[PDB]
Amino acid sequence: GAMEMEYEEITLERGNSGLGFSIAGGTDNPHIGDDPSIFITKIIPGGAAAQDGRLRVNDSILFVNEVDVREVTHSAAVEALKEAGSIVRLYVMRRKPPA
Amino acid sequence: VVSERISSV
Repeated sequence: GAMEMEYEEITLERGNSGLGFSIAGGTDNPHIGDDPSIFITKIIPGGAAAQDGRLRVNDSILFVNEVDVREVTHSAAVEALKEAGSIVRLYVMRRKPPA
Repeated sequence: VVSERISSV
């Protein structure tokens, strides 16, 4: 109707345990019953993105590296996080509060 | 749920 959205850009360094989260998404592989976009469902209590970075399960990814993850496979969204070498740059989507 | 896997970075 009359309700609009607000976007956030975060920069992370590649973790010793494997960052401190897990990602559900695909073009050929589903989550709910045949999915187009990549969404959050698993968070770790002692990782690098939960304590040092500032990412929550309710934040959801559109773009990774400044690269197009809106229409890709599961292995094609993990190879943007494992191949960058030491520095990974993520773009998230969240709805506007009344106060 | 029905078709998932999840275990990623």
